[PDB]
Amino acid sequence: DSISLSLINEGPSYASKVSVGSNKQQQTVIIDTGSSDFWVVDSNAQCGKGVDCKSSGTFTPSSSSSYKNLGAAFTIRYGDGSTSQGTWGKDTVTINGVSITGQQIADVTQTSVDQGILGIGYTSNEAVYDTSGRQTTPNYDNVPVTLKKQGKIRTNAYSLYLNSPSAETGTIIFGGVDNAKYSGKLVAEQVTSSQALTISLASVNLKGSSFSFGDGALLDSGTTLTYFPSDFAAQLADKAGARLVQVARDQYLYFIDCNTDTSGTTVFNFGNGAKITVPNTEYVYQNGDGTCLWGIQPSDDTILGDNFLRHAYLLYNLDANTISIAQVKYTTDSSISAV
Amino acid sequence: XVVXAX
Repeated sequence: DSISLSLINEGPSYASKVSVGSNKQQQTVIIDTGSSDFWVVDSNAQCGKGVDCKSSGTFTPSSSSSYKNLGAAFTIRYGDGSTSQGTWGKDTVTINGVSITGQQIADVTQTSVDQGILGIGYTSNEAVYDTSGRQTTPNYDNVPVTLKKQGKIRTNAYSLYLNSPSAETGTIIFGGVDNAKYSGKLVAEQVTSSQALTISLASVNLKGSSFSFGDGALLDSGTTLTYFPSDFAAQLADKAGARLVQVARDQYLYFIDCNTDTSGTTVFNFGNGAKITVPNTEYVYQNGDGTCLWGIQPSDDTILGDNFLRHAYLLYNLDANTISIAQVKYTTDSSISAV
Repeated sequence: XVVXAX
């Protein structure tokens, strides 16, 4: 048994329809390997300033005969600084027709995120702490764990196919892998973190130069661009011809000529030999103003986001603590087998 | 863009 779920290419992130409650209230929520909690926008939520947080569906707990209030406060803050707060609850969650009962979720009543988020990472990365660092509620079975426990999938694992930059939709498959959608063989890479879905990136090849790395990179579906440590990003930037711009008090972004030559590729080599080749088109991010961001940015965190992941077929295995990777093959052909 | 829990 596998469960395929369509991913809507929404621009900065990828979202899916998921229903919640006895009355199956449909939500459109970001599919996020970079977080571990599923939360929905309450119908009576107050959105953050200038945020249209209710336009992708909302959840009315009082409409669901099966909703259970856990009474514990929920709070989460994401890498980009956006936040959500509400209360923990449990309800039935249905994903492409497959229902799991008593699934712990957060009913969010204030958020600066545009829509709900289905976090599908490790349970150890659940946002169960107050903003004092104190744990306020126990770690729990998140959606992938519950799919496994309730016999919907065999292994806590899922395959990610974001599809092409111009594609309308991709696919995530819980408990399965589509063998038609990559070239060569999947190569298993060791997850190197207790909390994050990170693997060892050995080197990056850009403009025919090799740049040795060797540290972990988070493979995050819920991050738009690619982020490297400042020093490493600067080496790549110099080669790429990107220029650093302070855009705010404590934020620096690389920009690049909108007309830069994007005919080449950037190659990512991983510890166990996985190899992903990314077209350089992925490193010119159109802003609205006739300026372009470079697709690589400096950060204390190393994150390979959507502009990388579109070019890989990835099988995340949270039981084995491996992520198996091969060069994507864009095709509607399908040959899915259970994992 | 966004960067999703670090």
